[PDB]
Amino acid sequence: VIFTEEQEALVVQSWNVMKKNSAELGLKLFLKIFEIAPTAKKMFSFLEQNQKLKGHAMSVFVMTAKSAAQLRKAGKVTFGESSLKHMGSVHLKYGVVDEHFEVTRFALLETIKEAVPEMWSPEMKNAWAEAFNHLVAAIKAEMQRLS
Amino acid sequence: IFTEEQEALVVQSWNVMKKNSAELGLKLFLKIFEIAPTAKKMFSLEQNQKLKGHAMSVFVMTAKSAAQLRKAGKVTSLKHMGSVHLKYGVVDEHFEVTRFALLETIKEAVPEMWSPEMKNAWAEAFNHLVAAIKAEMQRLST
Ligand code: HEM
Ligand code: HEM
Repeated sequence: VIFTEEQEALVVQSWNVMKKNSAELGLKLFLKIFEIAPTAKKMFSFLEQNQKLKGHAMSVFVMTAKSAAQLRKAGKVTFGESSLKHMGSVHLKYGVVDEHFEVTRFALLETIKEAVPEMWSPEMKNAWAEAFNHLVAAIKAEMQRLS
Repeated sequence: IFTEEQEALVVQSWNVMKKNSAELGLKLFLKIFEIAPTAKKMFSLEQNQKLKGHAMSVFVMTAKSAAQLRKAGKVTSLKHMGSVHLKYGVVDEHFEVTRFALLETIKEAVPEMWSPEMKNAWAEAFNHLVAAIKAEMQRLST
């Protein structure tokens, strides 16, 4: 797929600003997830500032920004050895459905809009959205590859 | 149990929203399909649609619940509600996304009045209504 250099810079530069507040931005991300769909808590076996709840939210942030660089360099999302199968196996094992990915995307954009209020743009969201969509498509491709 | 103070919060706020109920229905499903676009697959062009009339039902049946929960203590068609939602696979995630979008339409849309008790009033009225729908949804083989 095609991913312009401006879309890459929008994600990289905005993530460079959010790197220091990534911990607090992780808790707020899951606060909106658990506010929109509280049943999402059941998939996580882990009091209110839970470290693996932030560490998972950390991953959603950092892997999405890393995805934007791959979409510009090669045009696809590439995972490493024993990593693509792990992503698919875990999300499949806990029954992550499309609604969970799409609520997380909505909450992610809401956490990127309230973090940097003066960087966001109708072009900024599409950069983070496509980077998040291609990342989910790769996770879902390995989940649907258990034939 | 549903206190009289919680009833007044819903009844009075809905009286203001009665005139804008039509547009408030489209706004409810616009946020639903924005948060979880896969919800469209459960339904069947979509400018003005019967999805607004369906969203009308979500609005009007929730307001009816607040009056019923205060008058009698229960939500009072029920067999049809459970049967339809069961056949299309409406899960808990769908009910709570609709609740979030509903509350965003009751506090952030055109009704500009809000309170820590106002949201909880519509939330409990929506929960007891959904609990009754879900009680009839568990009328499957298990
Ligand atoms: C682009 C989106 C996502 C990415 C990049 C991502 C990434 C990850 C990573 C790195 C792990 C850790 C695996 C391990 O440590 O073995 C994980 C586990 C997990 N993820 Fe995701 N995830 C995403 C979306 C989601 C969504 C939407 C849900 C559901 C709300 C979800 C639920 C889980 C669960 C339940 C686990 C396992 C936690 C545990 O082992 O206790 N993930 N994910
Ligand atoms: C929360 C997520 C919900 C989803 C995803 C959902 C979905 C659906 C779907 C797909 C139908 C079938 C429509 C048709 O085939 O014509 C339906 C029917 C209906 N829904 Fe819901 N529903 C939800 C909640 C509610 C709530 C809270 C109410 C109000 C109490 C409600 C009121 C109705 C009514 C009255 C019908 C009857 C339609 C008919 O008889 O043709 N729904 N719903």
